[PDB]
Amino acid sequence: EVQLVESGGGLVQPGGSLRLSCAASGFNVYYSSIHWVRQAPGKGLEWVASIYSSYSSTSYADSVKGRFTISADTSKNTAYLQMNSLRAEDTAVYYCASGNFSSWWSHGWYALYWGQGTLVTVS
Amino acid sequence: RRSVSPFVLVASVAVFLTATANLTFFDKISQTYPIADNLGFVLTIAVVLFGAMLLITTLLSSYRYVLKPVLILLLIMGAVTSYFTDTYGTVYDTTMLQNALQTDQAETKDLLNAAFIMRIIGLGVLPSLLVAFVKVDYPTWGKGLMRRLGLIVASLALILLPVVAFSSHYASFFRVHKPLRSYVNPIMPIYSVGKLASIEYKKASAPKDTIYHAKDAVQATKPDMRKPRLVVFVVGETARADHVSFNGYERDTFPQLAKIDGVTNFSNVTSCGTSTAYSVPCMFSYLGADEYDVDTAKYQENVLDTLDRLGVSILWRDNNSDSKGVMDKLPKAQFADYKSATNNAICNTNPYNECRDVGMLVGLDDFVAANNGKDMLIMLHQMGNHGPAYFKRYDEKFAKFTPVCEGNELAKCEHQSLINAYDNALLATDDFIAQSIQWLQTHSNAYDVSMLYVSDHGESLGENGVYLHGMPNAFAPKEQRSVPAFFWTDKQTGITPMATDTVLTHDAITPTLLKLFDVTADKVKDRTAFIR
Amino acid sequence: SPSSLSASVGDRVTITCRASQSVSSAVAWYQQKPGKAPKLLIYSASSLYSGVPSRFSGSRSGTDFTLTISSLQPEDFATYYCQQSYWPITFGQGTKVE
Ligand SMILES: CCCCCCCCCCCCCC(=O)O[C@H](CCCCCCCCCCC)CC(=O)O[C@@H]1[C@@H](NC(=O)C[C@@H](CCCCCCCCCCC)OC(=O)CCCCCCCCCCC)[C@H](OC[C@H]2O[C@H](OP(=O)(O)O)[C@H](NC(=O)C[C@H](O)CCCCCCCCCCC)[C@@H](OC(=O)C[C@H](O)CCCCCCCCCCC)[C@@H]2O)O[C@H](CO[C@]2(C(=O)O)C[C@@H](O[C@]3(C(=O)O)C[C@@H](O)[C@@H](O)[C@@H]([C@H](O)CO)O3)[C@@H](O)[C@@H]([C@H](O)CO)O2)[C@H]1OP(=O)(O)O
Ligand SMILES: CCCCCCCC/C=C\CCCCCCCC(=O)OC[C@H](COP(=O)(O)OCCN)OC(=O)CCCCCCC/C=C\CCCCCCCC
Repeated sequence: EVQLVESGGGLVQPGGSLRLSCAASGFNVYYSSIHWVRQAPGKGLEWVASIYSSYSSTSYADSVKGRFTISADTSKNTAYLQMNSLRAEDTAVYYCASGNFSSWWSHGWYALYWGQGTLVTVS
Repeated sequence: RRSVSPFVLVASVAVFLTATANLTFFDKISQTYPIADNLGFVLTIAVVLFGAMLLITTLLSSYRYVLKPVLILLLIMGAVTSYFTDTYGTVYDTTMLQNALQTDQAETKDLLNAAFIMRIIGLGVLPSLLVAFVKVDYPTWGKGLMRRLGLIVASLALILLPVVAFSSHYASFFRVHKPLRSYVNPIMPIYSVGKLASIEYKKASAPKDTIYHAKDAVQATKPDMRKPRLVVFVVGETARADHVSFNGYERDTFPQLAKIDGVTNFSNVTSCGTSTAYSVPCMFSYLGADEYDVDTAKYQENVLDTLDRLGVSILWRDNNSDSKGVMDKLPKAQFADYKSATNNAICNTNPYNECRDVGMLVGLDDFVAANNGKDMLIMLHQMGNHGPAYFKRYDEKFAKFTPVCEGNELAKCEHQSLINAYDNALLATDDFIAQSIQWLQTHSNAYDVSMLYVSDHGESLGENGVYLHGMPNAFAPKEQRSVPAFFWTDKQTGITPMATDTVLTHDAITPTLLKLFDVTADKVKDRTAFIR
Repeated sequence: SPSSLSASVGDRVTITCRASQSVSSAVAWYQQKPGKAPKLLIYSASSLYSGVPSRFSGSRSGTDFTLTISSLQPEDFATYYCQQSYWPITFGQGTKVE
C-alpha cells in the first residue's frame, strides 16, 4: 500500500538549507502527482509546491518561490524539496501528498494520502 | 478474396494503427491511470483514439485511385515512427523532424539495425503487402460520398461523445497531461509535418537581411598594445553534467584534467535545448533561451559575426555534422569540416574507420602563423558521446571500463554495459580536451591562451524508458539538459572565472566570448558570464 | 489562522469556502485530526471517498461550496479545510467543531 514517509527535519539556522525525502513504498509507482503541503504551528494548511516528475513540470506558491526547488529521484522512488535562505516564518510541519484514481464519472486528482510530517524548526 | 469496400479497409487500417502503433502511449496511459481504477476513462481514451485515427485515414483517403498508396504511406510511416517511439522513447515535434531532415547517411547507418528492419517488415511492410494485394471496387460517386460522410460522422461521434460524457476527466487530461498527446502515432507526425511546412513557408517568405543586435560593440583594446588572445572554444556533443568526476561520480572519467592546473568546472549548467541543431545556434545568439527562436536563428546576428567584424579572425573545425547555421555569414574558407579523411589526417586507427577529434589539432600551427599578431578564436566541434554508438567514439587505448555494449540496440545491453561505453567515450573527450590544453600551453610565451568547453545537450540512458536525446524543450528530462562546463586559462592572463557553484545556462556563452576579447555590448552586458 | 466557526456539535453543520476560481472538479475537503495527518473525506465537491457511511455528503451552490454532516458526531471534532484548484493549490482558513 501507500507508505509515503518524510525525513530530513531537525534544527536549521536562518539563511541555511535543508533537503527532505518522501515517496517510500511502491504505491502508485512514483511518477506523476505528489505535492508538498506545510502547516505552521497553530495555523491552517498552506500549499508549497507540486512536482510532476516525468514531465519536469513544477509549481510554487509565490511566498515560497525563488528559494525552493524540487528534485526527483525516480530510480529510488523519492522526491526531494531543496530549501535555501530560510527565514523565521518557514518553521512548519511538512507533508507530501500524491493524487490519482478516478473510479467512474467522479474525477479526482487530490492530495489524498500524507505522512507523519517532519518538523522543520528555524532559529 | 472477394472485392472489399474501401471503407472497411480504411477501418481495418485505423484499427491496426491504433492497436500496434500506439504501444508506448497505451502503456503510458495504463501506467499513469491504472486500468483497475479508471476503466471508463481508459475505454473512452481508446475509443477517441480509434475515432481520431479513422477520421485521419478517411480525410487523406477521400479519393478512390489514391486509396492504396496513401494507406501504404500511412502504414509505413506509422511503423517507422512507432519503432523509435517504443525502443528509444522519443517523440516527434517540429524540432525532432528538423533534426531528422538535417542528418547525414553516416549517422543514419548507426540507427539502422536488424531488429528495426524486422519490426518494419512485420508491421509496415507485411500489412503493406496485405493491403496492396487485395481487390477493391469503387462504387458510384453518390454512394461513395454518402458512405464517406457516414464514416466521417461516425468518427466525429466517436471523438466527441466520449469527450462530452467525460467532460471533467478530459478537461483535466488536456490541461495537465499534454505530453501524452505527443506520443500517439502517426497523428503526431502528421501534425509535426504540417507545422514544419508552415515554418518553412514562413522562413522562405522571410527577408534575407541581418537583424543587428551589437552595433555598439567596440573592442576596448586592440591586439597591438597588449598580448594577443587565443581561445579554443570546444563545442561539446552529448555529455552529462553528473557524469564528470569533479561534480561527483564514483568512477574517474576525467583524470587528465585533475593534473592540469587552472581548470575550473561549474557544477550547474543547463543547455538551451536537447538537440544539437536547436542548441548550437542558441549558444551564440544574443537572445536568451526564453527569447531565442530556432526558425530565425541564422538570420539574427550572432557573436561570431561581431567577433569577425571587430577584427578577430575566427576558425571552425567541424567534426560532428555541420555548423548548424551559425557559420554562414562568414567566408567559406574559414569553416573546414573534418569528418572525412580528405582533411582529417588522424583516422583509420580503429576497425570502425572513424575520424577522431585529436586529428583536428593537426595543422593549427599553420593558422596561428598565418594570423601572427591578431586575436584568434579557434573553435572546435566534437563528435562527443554521439549515440546510439557510444562504443565507436574511442580507441582501444581508452577501453578501461569492461564490459562494453558492442550491440547496436540500447534496449538489450544492460545498464552497466552502456554506462561503461558512455564513460569510455567521456574519457576520450577528456583526452581531447587535455591535448587541446597542452597545445594552448605550448603557445603561452606569445599569446594569452584560454579554453572553454560546454556540451550542447545531455543524454538519457534508461531512466523512465527514455534512451536518447531529442525530447521537446518544454518537458524534457533534466538529464537531457545538464551539461558539463570547463574553463582553463593561463595564470598570467588575469582572467578570473566565477565560482564553481554559480548557476549558469547556455545564455552565458556569448557574454563570456565577448569578455574574453574585452568587448562590451549593451545587448548582452547585463548577463551572467563564465568569467568576471 | 484557524477559526472555530460552527462550534455547535450534535446537529447538522454547514461550512462554506469561497472559490475564486470555479474549478468545481478540483474542490475537496480534508479532516485534519489535532496531531495526525489530514484525511481526504469528500472529493470533487460532490463525491464520497471510502471511510464514511455518507455522514459527510457535501454539495455545491453557484460559486460557493459547502460541507454538510448529517448524523451526530461522537468521533470527529477535527479541522476541515476547503481546497480550491489543483494547479496551483490554495487552502482555506480552516474550521473547528466543539
Ligand atoms: C482536422 C480537424 C481537427 C479538429 C481539432 C479539434 C480541436 C478543436 C480546438 C478547440 C479549441 C478550444 C479552446 C478552449 O476552449 O479552451 C481549452 C478547453 C479544453 C477542451 C479541449 C476541446 C475539446 C476537444 C475534444 C475533441 C477532440 C479531442 C483549454 C486548453 O486547451 O488549454 C489552453 C491551450 N489551448 C489549446 O491548446 C488550443 C487547442 C485545443 C487543445 C485540445 C486539443 C486536443 C487534441 C484534438 C485531437 C482531435 C483529433 C484530430 O487547439 C488546437 O489547436 C489543437 C488542434 C489539434 C488538431 C490537430 C490534428 C492533427 C492532425 C491534423 C490533420 C489535419 C493553450 O496552450 C498553449 C499552446 O499549447 C500547445 O502548444 P505546443 O505546440 O504544445 O507547444 C498547443 N498545441 C496543440 O494543441 C497541438 C497538439 O497538442 C499536438 C497534436 C495532437 C494531435 C492529436 C493527438 C490524438 C490523440 C488524442 C488522444 C485523446 C497550442 O495549440 C495551438 O495553438 C496549435 C495551433 O493550431 C497551431 C496550428 C499551426 C498549423 C499546423 C497544422 C498542421 C495541419 C497540416 C495537416 C497535414 C497552444 O497554443 O493556452 C492555455 C495554456 O497555455 C499557456 C497559458 O496561457 O497558461 C501559455 C504558455 O505559457 C507561457 C506563455 O507563452 O504564455 C510559455 C512561456 O512563455 C512561459 O513563460 C510561461 C509562463 O510564464 C512560465 O514562466 O508562459 C504555454 O506554455 C502553457 C504552458 O503550459 C504554461 O507553462 O501555458 C490553455 O488555456 P487554459 O488551460 O484554458 O487556461
Ligand atoms: C529504408 C528503411 C526505412 C523505411 C522507412 C522510410 C521512411 C524513413 C526513412 C528514413 C528514416 C531513418 C531515420 C534517420 C534519422 C536520422 C537523424 C537522427 O535520428 O538523428 C538526429 C539526432 C542526433 O542529434 P544531433 O546531433 O542534433 O543530430 C544531427 C545530425 N544527425 O537524434 C535524435 O534526435 C534521436 C533520434 C531517436 C530515433 C528517431 C529517429 C529519427 C526519427 C524517425 C525517422 C524520421 C521520421 C520518419 C517519418 C516521420 C513522418 C514524416
